[PDB]
Amino acid sequence: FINDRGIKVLWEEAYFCPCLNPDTGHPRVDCPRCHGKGIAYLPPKETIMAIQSQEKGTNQLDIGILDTGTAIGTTQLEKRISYRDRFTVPEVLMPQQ
Amino acid sequence: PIQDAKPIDDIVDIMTYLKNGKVLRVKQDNQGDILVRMSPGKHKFTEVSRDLDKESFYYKRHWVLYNVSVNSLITFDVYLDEEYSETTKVKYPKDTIVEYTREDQEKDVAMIKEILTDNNGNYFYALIGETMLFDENKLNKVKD
Amino acid sequence: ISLNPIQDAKPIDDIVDIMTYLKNGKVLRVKQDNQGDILVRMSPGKHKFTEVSRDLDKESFYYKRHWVLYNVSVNSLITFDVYLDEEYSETTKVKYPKDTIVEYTREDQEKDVAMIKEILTDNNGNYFYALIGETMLFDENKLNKVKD
Amino acid sequence: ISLNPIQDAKPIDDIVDIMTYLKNGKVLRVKQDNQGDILVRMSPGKHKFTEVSRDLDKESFYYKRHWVLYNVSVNSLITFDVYLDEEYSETTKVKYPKDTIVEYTREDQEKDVAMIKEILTDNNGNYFYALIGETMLFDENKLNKVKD
Amino acid sequence: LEVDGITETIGTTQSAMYGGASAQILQINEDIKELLDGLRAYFGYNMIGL
Ligand SMILES: [Zn+2]
Repeated sequence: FINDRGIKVLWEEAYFCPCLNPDTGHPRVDCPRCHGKGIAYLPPKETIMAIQSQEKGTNQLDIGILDTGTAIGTTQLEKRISYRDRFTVPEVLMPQQ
Repeated sequence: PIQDAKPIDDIVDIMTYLKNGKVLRVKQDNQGDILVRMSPGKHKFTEVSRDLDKESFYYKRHWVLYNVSVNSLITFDVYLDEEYSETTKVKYPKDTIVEYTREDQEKDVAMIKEILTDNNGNYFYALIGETMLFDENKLNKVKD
Repeated sequence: ISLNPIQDAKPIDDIVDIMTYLKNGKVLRVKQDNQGDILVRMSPGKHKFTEVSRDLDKESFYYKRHWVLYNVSVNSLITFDVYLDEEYSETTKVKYPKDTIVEYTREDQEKDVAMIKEILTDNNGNYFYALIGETMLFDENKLNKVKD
Repeated sequence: ISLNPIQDAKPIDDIVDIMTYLKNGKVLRVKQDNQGDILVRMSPGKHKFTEVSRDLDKESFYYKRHWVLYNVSVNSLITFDVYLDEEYSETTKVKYPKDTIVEYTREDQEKDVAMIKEILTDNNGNYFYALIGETMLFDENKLNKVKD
Repeated sequence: LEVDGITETIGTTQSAMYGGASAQILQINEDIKELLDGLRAYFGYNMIGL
């Protein structure tokens, strides 16, 4: 049922990069593992997943326009997901200007 | 002649080299080159690294696990990393499609398989399905 | 003991000729990447406009092709390969058409690359291929097409 | 009055031999801890790739094994004990296999520990066990396996 | 089924009193009865004296 309704997706787990500065507790601006984000990622894994209520919430602010989208996912059996894990859907394209 | 490439034919040899622990280099189509390795220690599992350049005081290779498939190994070209030469400076690499005129001045398409050179750098090519050599000027690249 | 050569349908590349056929009233056949394969015709009589139909078959006495007005676009003609109905047909859906480059196995156990230059079929439907640099004809099962 | 010794299926420990059998095309049988027991084969013909099937039985005339492509992983072969199909079979699902260490009751009312070194079955299916340090053969009901 | 607001539902020809293919079987029997009886006329009835 999950494979029937879901969409093919790449799944990569998340882990804190070693580049975190031990004293400030904050990361290097640019390293291969993470390009400024304080979190690194593992090699991709392929999976089928179901997604609902894909939403592009946009906030118009003094700093500019910003996208805060929200969505709900339903996964397969025996898979344990972690906070700040990452998914990417190659098939689906999103327009921007 | 030049020996820049020493492809491995049998996967059994590849596994044997992997058991020996020597690093491999696996080509990809329209994608970055990759290195492969067998993990040391108690648990034996395949590891990969996107770092191609040689290990150095300023450059350290980064290795991670992966569930590599034999299908990539058996199909794609494989080499010993340390023995690999980065490039062979010729106009048309091997397995490159070109258009050539046959001996009877009739034109046919072909792909290249040869590496020969004098000591000045003048190169010659022998085409798949052909015997004699063809010059850099005679051959014409076939557009995709 | 074989059927004469069977010709491939030539896609029309230049816009000028396509319009010229259309002005004469000869039917065109366009393949749309997204939606469908369609016929295009300029209306008969003096009330001139472009018409589109999806009745993809020869106008049999029991198969009347039906037309509806549509505002065909120039860019649609340019981007999409178009054919003349009199050629495009089920008469030939050859796997490797003419001018296709294929990899074929030679007698010396070497796989050489060659282009198909002539096509004909035996009475049993097997397509015989003539290849550049070769005299005899070749069979579909023997061949291999390398893509990209 | 008994059947000849019955051999246990030897798990293949080294990757090199497993690939060598696979390159020759001899079928493998892998047990996955999570999902299932599967067969593995390298495709026949020149179009080479790995194939997987779940038709776990000898290829009878009325039982055709069906294959599908799958990207088998090296780590899967290493971690999971693998067998050759020609050995792994229902012909022997002995409770205590060869090389197993068991606790057996001796004539002196002392329970000694010994390893099974030979296995054979009588016509009634009872497995006779040969033990190190002992001459006669032993019965399954008499034995005890100590785990951990 | 119902999962997180997603639901998949199916009803089939299988029933407590009829099998899934019983419909086709019924049609097949209908075809055979006409066909078999018509074919019998080609051969006719048997007969033996006494
Ligand atoms: Zn980092």
